[PDB]
Amino acid sequence: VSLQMVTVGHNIALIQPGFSLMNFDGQVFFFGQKGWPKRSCPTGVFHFDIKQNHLKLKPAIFSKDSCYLPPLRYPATCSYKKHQYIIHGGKTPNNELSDKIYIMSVACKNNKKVTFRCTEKDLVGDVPEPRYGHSIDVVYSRGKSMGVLFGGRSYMPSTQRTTEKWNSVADCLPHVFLIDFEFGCATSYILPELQDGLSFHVSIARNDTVYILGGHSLASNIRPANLYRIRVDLPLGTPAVNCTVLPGGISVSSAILTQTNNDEFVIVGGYQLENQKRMVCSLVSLGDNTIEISEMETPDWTSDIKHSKIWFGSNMGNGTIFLGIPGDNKSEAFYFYTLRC
Amino acid sequence: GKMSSYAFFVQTCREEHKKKHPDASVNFSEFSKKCSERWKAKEKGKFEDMAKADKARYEREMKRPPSAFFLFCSEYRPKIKGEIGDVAKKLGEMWNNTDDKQPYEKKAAKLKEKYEK
Amino acid sequence: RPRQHLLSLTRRAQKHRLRELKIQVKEFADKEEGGDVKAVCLTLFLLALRARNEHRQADELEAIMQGRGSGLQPAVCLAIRVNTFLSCSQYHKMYRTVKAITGRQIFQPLHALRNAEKVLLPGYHPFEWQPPLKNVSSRTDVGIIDGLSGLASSVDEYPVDTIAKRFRYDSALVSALMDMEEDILEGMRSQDLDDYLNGPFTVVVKESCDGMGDVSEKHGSGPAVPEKAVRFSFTVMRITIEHGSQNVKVFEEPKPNSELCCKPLCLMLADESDHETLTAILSPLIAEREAMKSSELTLEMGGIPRTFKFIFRGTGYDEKLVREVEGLEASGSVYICTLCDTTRLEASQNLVFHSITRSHAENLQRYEVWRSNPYHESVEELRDRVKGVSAKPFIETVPSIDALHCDIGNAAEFYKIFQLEIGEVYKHPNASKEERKRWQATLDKHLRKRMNLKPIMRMNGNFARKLMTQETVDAVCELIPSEERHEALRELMDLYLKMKPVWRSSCPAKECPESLCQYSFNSQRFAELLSTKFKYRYEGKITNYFHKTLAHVPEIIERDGSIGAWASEGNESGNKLFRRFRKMNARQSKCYEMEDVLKHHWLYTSKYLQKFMNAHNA
DNA sequence: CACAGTGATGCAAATCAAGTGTGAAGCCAGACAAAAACC
DNA sequence: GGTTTTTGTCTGGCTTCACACTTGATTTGCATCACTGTGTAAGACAGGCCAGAT
DNA sequence: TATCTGGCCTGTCTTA
Ligand SMILES: [K+]
Ligand SMILES: [Mn+2]
Ligand SMILES: [Mn+2]
Ligand SMILES: [Zn+2]
Repeated sequence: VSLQMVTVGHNIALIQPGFSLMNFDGQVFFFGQKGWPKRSCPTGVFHFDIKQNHLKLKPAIFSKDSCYLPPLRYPATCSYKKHQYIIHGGKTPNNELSDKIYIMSVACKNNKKVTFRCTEKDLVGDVPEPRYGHSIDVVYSRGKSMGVLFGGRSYMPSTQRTTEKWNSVADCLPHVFLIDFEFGCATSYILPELQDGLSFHVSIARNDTVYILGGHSLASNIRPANLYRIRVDLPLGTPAVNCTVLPGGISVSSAILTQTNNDEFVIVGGYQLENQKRMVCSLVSLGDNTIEISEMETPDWTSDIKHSKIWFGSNMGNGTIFLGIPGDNKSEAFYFYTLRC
Repeated sequence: GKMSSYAFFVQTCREEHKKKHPDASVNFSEFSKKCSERWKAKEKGKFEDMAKADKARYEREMKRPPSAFFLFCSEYRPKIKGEIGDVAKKLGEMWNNTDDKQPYEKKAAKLKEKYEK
Repeated sequence: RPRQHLLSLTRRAQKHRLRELKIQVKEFADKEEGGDVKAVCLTLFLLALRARNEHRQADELEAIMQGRGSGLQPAVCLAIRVNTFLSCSQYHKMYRTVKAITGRQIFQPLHALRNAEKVLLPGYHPFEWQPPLKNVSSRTDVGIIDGLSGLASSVDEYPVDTIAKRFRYDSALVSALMDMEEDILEGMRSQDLDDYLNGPFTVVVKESCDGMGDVSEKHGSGPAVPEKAVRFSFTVMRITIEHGSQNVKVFEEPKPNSELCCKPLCLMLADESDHETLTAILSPLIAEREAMKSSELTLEMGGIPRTFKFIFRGTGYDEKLVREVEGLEASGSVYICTLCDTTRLEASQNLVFHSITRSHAENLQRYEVWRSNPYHESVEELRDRVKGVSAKPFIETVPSIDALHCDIGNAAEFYKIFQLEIGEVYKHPNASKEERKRWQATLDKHLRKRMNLKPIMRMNGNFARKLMTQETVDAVCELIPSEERHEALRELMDLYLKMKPVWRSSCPAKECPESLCQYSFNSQRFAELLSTKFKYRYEGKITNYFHKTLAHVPEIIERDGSIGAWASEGNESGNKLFRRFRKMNARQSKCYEMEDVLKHHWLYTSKYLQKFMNAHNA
């Protein structure tokens, strides 16, 4: 794993904590700009390409049939297999939480310029309340597709919310949500194994299972060292969800996850304590029925990273992470790195 | 003070007058007249020598309504009189030895709003 | 032994020198005055004094024979502190030094003034809302509240880089009303109404918001805050009571743009341009305000419960901030008005005939139209359709014009015309940057010689006030050869000076009725002058504020009665108090600077405290 | 080893307020006499 | 020394005033905290570069 | 031909 400094172009200011990257055929794109989209780029979506350690963010345009989604910080993002991306929840530039869900798909790719389609998916049934810091993944069981959504945060409900603590947040109820994109319905499952609320965890999806790693529980204020397996069964009848705790779980909140090879992923970054960043890195090996978490060699972090209080980033996709730490202030607000694997 | 010869003269004359006339209150403006006529060479020498002894003496000389405790002690004052610094000592001891002071404090609680307004 | 001076001697000694005149005085008193030696000497002395123009001693001796004690009530000391700008730390020096020389405690010590403050600050008087306010607490002892309003700050969240303190909107209003009680009573009286009358009052409130730059950051531990502030203030503008089928102007603010009545409500160290933190902090304030639109505040004034309804007018916003909080594009855009859907090119061709169409309500619709794109349109077409409204508003402002910034922007334009009239651009179209630099230097030197104006970097209220005169046009004509264009400038400035009083005065109807009457006529000729004798600058373009000034001034004036009093200039003047109070009236530390300034800025706006300073002028 | 603040806090020191009768200080009266500065 | 002005003393009783202790509650005095601003543009010096002088 | 000084430029260093 080799760490590399990155330079940025004139619109470096867009990149903020809570931003997202999406991968379409090796070309990376960027979403969640700081502030509302400006006339320089009305969609808020950018072609995000790093060439020789210099990152240029270039505007991308939408299709005629597209929604113009607001920039969203900390949404639940997911990849769907014909390739498309799911965005659920998140905060808007106005600090509102969106209950909507958007679908990002490549509409056209003429002369290496990409037009996107942003379509809003309506959702009925037990729709999850508006949230951020939560996971969403797609499972496959018996030739069927189903979306799973767990954890996160929201503001108090309208009955108890008061202006004096207007911004107070609380963990969502830890109900697993099955969400069928084909029909637009959502089903909520309460499980005994999932007692506490959890946000800023990592989610790994293989076949009919999703593993839940780390996270932070607001009420307890603990970063539990637990791992949860969630298996979903898709028979001809109503699906069933079974959860199992599996010891040997990492303790990390806000970690970033990338896929190095099929069935192996790396987990880097995030926090072990409010004041203690997680400098170690973990390797996950998946078995059809087993999950393996292994300590790996820590990277050659620079002294900036080591002493920074905060860092943030997302996965670029080709087993390479894009990292950010708060920089000097008069210069540019953030210092960016790329860590490859 | 230090006393002149004439002043010793006047003091001795006042002593004489008091011993001769016990039930008698002297007038000041007439007594200074008669003493001044008596003073106006041998009689005076006794007083003259007395004055220097007094000079030696000079040399030697150089070397809002009230607290509930207030409502309680005002009433208990008559019984102690029957029995100031001493009265207050007794009042404080008995008040300290005493639900006992709840009524005096309720009266003070009524009076506190009246002071405020 | 030369006679000493009579004042040096001992009592016994002065007795012997005056025993001759003493007996002579006891006669006069028994013969002429009933043997009152006291009262005959008291009067002889007092009269001796005023004989020597020494009235002060005599007047003091009088007060000490009357024996009345001299001492200021704490609230009156507070007013002298708050209004003369003394710090507690300085006022304590004054107090202490007076009490040590006089021997009397004229001024009160600080703990009492600090208690006197309690009445004048939010959270002291009790009130209630019928119906109860939605999403607001009903506690009434809420004073200074943390401005982040429980904003999540754990290291996983979005990074919190501001410090902010505020008052709860209602709790604040209540405190303002109770500050105004005496002025509300006496305002009924002079209207021949019943003091105790309690009907449905109506409080019109001016809302103002601005950013500051160049707010230095303190050393010390804390958030690494930005070097900018934001202020939300309100001014109580008028209160009318409904008595019959008539609305009676019980109160109207005499000085609507004074720092003295712009009341502080929210101070934050943050950048207005940082939308994420701006909405985070102000959204709780807008919620409280939304709630008060649908309730009536019952509150106890002078014994008798009164009811107040509230109308909120957000007008102390510069165009930059308006556009920011109402989802509109930035001022560069083709969509140049925040009051209409006109385009920059359109405003250049028509100039005058446009009506007010945008509104906080309309904008909210159009964002949703933007976001959803219901006619599956292209982005050009989509933007055309929503007329530039491509972000979600979050603050309701009146569609108006701010006079201060209007006055500024206009003068700044004239300053440019002056330059381009010096270079004869009306005749020679192209000119090097170097050639234009000297046009500005020429005009700059001359404004100094003829008008005593030094050059300034960015345009000024007073500079504008002084540049936009006809005397200045005289100055500028000395630099332009063609008197055909002296005539054009002179007219353009005449029209402007006919127009300006309409949108700057408090009551144009009363104060320049003929200027108000002719506005549609004068603004047409101005527009036509720009379109003919000033083609070189105004063909195909016009400035945001020329448009606002030429197209929307009369409509606004009939909707509202004034423009000049809803202007931001009162709040901008408040910024000046911010800088001073942060230096010289606050604990000098990152976790106290905001609240100390918030509180002490509120006192400085208290009419009750201000009244004590007009007591000389009974 | 710069230095005079910047306001709120909170703990220590002062003040208050009542009961009544002690002594101490200053004072008055006429007359004369110490001291202490000036020819 | 003679002379002139400051300070007394002698006495009985007149007034005014501080003091005398205690108790609980107010009201003042005072030190404490971590941080403020006033210190603020241009000249000296070296080293590379290349066209016109030696 | 084969050097060669002087301006010219940039860039750091010292105090404000
Ligand atoms: K002013
Ligand atoms: Mn502004
Ligand atoms: Mn401003
Ligand atoms: Zn317009």
